[PDB]
Amino acid sequence: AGILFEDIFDVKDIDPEGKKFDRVSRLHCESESFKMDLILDVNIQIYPVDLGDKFRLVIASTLYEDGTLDDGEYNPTDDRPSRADQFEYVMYGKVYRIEGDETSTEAATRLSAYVSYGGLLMRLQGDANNLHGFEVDSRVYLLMKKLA
Amino acid sequence: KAFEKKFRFDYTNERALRRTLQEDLVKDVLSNAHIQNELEREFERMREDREVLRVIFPTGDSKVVLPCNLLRMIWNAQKIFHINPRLPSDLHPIKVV
Amino acid sequence: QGIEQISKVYMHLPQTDNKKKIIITEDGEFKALQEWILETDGVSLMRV
Amino acid sequence: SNRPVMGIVQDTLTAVRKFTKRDVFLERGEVMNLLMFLSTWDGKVPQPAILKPRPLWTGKQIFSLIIPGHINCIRTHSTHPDDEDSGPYKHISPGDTKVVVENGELIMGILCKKSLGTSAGSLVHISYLEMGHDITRLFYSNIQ
Repeated sequence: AGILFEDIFDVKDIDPEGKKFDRVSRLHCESESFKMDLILDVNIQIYPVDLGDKFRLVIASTLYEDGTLDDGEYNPTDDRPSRADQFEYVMYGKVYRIEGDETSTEAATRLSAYVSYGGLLMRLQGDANNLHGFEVDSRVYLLMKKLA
Repeated sequence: KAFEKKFRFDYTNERALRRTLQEDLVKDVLSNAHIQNELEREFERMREDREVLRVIFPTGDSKVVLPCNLLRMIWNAQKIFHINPRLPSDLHPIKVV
Repeated sequence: QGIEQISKVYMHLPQTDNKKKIIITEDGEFKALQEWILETDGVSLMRV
Repeated sequence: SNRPVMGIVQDTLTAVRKFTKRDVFLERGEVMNLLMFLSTWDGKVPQPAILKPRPLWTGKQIFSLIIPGHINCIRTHSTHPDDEDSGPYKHISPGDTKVVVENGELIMGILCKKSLGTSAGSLVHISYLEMGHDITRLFYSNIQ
């Protein structure tokens, strides 16, 4: 499978700070199941998103749904079955930071994982249990699909 | 107070030592007092160097020009060796000193 | 009264750290006291 | 002044600022055309930052290819607000105004005079101090 995280998120804000970039919008979202906060930069020009929209989000280490590493190289000719076919918005990025509420002694109950999808930033914050699959400097795919 | 809290090695806190170092290193640090004496000497000479820096820069300007960028070199080492900042390390304090 | 060769004397409080008086407090922090420093349009260093 | 004497200049500097803006997306043909001008390219086309609905690469990705070796650098764009570093979005800049080059890859921030200029601590200065004069030359040429 190689799915580090999966949930359904509901859009709460589209640009609380303001529309800083024309083709990129910062969605502030919440997940009902795991109660995870999400901040995500999305290319609204090709994938428009509106307030109150619900979407399934999947953060996976690979797209081949067989455990095979993607190698991080573009390969459009590949015909291997891919989990990206089921989803509408696919991004490839690198997790570059993992913050936590851990003190000098106690572990982290809450974790915040930061991913950079070629400049489009994502911040998945919530319970440390749900974010145990995130390791810094690890390539990761983000998969989004609107739900009616 | 901040200098002591940030630079004085704390070999008394077993929980913190477990969080930072591996179990064998924690045992070595806690068990024998020779390593503790070495760490205390390290902090003492650092305090002396702190007074020397106070004399050298009465204005308190911490910006200085030096040959090697230790912070960037540490960052380079972390990236090169894939140092995970979450797991406990296997770097032993007397080795550091 | 006064010293020769000194025409005018200006008294003012410095708003820059360099001219401020930096001391080390009991806690060990650097505190930049605002003190009265006066300059002159003439030079008599020994007498001043 | 222990800082680079030559840096990126008028057209290249303005265009790299625009290029490194967050919302720059390059199609496949544009990406290949730009890659044709990389003397140091390894020949491997990077995975696009966006794969669907269409494959799109970012100016940050292309500049990450431009950046030599695995240098690490932290800078701030000229329009960086001072309160962001104290705000809750310190490590996720709303304005993409914090430059973080990690492992030779530009992961966030807008490059400008502060990052590619003659100022000490610049990306080019770190490139010179890490990779050497030849690799920094290739860097200046590839950016331009």
